[PDB]
Amino acid sequence: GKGAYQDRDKPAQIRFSNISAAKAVADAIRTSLGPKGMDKM
Amino acid sequence: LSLAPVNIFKAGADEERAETARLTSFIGAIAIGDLVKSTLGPKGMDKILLSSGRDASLMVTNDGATILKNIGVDNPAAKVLVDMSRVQDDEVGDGTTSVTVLAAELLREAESLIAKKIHPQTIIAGWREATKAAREALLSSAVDHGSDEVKFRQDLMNIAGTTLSSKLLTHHKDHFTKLAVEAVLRLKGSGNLEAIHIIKKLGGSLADSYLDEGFLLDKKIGVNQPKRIENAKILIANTGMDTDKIKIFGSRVRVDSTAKVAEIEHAEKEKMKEKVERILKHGINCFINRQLIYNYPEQLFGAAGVMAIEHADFAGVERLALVTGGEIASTFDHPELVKLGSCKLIEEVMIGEDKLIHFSGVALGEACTIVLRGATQQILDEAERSLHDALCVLAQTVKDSRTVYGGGCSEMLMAHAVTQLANRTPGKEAVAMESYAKALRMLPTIIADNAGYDSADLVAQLRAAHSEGNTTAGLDMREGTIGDMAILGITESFQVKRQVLLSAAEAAEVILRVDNIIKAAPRKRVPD
Ligand SMILES: Nc1ncnc2c1ncn2[C@@H]1O[C@H](COP(=O)(O)OP(=O)(O)O)[C@@H](O)[C@H]1O
Ligand SMILES: Nc1ncnc2c1ncn2[C@@H]1O[C@H](COP(=O)(O)OP(=O)(O)O)[C@@H](O)[C@H]1O
Ligand SMILES: [Mg+2]
Repeated sequence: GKGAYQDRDKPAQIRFSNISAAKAVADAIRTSLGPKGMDKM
Repeated sequence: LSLAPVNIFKAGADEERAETARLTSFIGAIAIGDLVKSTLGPKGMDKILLSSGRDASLMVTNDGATILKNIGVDNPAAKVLVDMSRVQDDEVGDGTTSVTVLAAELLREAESLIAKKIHPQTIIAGWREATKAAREALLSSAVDHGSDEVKFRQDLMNIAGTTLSSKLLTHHKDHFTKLAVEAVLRLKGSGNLEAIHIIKKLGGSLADSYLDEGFLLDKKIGVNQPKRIENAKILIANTGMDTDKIKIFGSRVRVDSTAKVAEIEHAEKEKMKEKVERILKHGINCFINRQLIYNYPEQLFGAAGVMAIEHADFAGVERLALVTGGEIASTFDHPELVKLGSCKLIEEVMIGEDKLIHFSGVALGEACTIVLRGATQQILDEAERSLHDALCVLAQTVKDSRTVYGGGCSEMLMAHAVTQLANRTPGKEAVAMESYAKALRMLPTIIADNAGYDSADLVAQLRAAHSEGNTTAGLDMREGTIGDMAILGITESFQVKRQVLLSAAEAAEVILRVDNIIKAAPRKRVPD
């Protein structure tokens, strides 16, 4: 069986653009965490 | 060489003739039904709407009525399908996605018929005999209930668990079905859906929502007034305690000494004392007002041990007269012609970080409140929006109690009635009737297409099972096979399916008759 062709790439490129936006915010505040995290001004 | 040598119109006004107007009206309508198709069925996806000028208000929704009301379209023929979608939401509250897809599939099949050199008036006259033969075969297939309580309750549970399916609430379907069916039975047959107050607030999971037994109010009590009183006697009033009764005339004070002003000032302060003493003759301990209460009468209630609740709008006073059972009172001259409310315990509760007044133990209980808890602000908005679709469709089943098997069984049922009619009528209308039966069979196709199943094989199995006798066969979306609808419990409302055919056949008739689009000169916007 080889059916179920996916002819639309919009949902794939949008789901991947949500991952990179959320992963980028988590990388921003990674430094300020724990007893030895610094401060942002 | 141009559009007539003479100039009739002004500068900026446009006209479209027959061959190009049908091109605009047919690509405008298909575009609307293509954006919305992705949100159809138990496994439909979800969209995001960002505003560019409204302070960037991010809202996330699924229903096909709030999406169309927000998308700004300039196509003349696409504005008809946005208007008809709003009327569906304001009539029955469910079926907006299905009414736009169906009316957009009828137009797609009407463009290949014009290319066969068929007059538009032939298609329209052929479709009228198709809608009539379709609504007769749906009425005959309805199951009328309501003579048994144990059967009617099971019909309302199946309807509620079918509407909540495409919505975000489908994760906790077993919990939100009981909150949606018990809140409708509290109305005791009154179609007043405003009596259900949905209070939403941040914090907590979606599984922490509940339906409160009594009532909840987001107001505050006066200073140093009792927080709790057991066995209360509530009096609901709407009277002006602001400053004093202004006594509207054109009056003024014209005394000639400053001691006479002090005597009149003491006359106002004894006017409000008399009004308060006339309230206490009822023998109450809970006064509720819909306007403000100032600092003088606030201490008079607190010295006799009376709870005063001030600033409760019409939404919170009309509801409290149906819960406890009192009446909205004024003029305070006859304590024997008034009826007081009743409760059993009134306390202050802590939901998150706010305080609300709780009403535990009630007489009637004809109105209620639902507490929604969620992680984000978009989940709270979507839970409220989805829950409103479950309450609206359960208020129609009680007035008109007859249900139609859903999940694809109803669409194939009406499509078979048109096919048997199209094999009888001679002429060109046999071609136009088949297009109507072709557009009804794509609604089950889209449902199976979103789930990734073999749609071209399931429709063939359904069409072959509906022409031999099996009138309850339909799609089974939990496995991917064909299953019965009277066993699994996929049920819809008769009024919802009836309003879809009639609305989607009129909008395809108005649009199809258009052969000339005339645009006036747009109003310009001042830049500076
Ligand atoms: N003295 C400590 N030694 C090791 N770990 C710590 C100490 N104090 C706090 N933590 C840990 O650091 C984690 C994160 O804390 P922090 O980043 O300061 O604030 P937040 O809990 O809001 O992220 C906590 O889960 C805690 O277990
Ligand atoms: N559990 C289910 N199994 C099969 N079909 C379903 C189920 N739940 C809903 N449907 C079908 O999905 C269709 C669309 O419903 P939905 O997208 O939730 O709202 P709307 O009717 O406004 O499009 C309905 O016609 C219904 O028959
Ligand atoms: Mg629905």
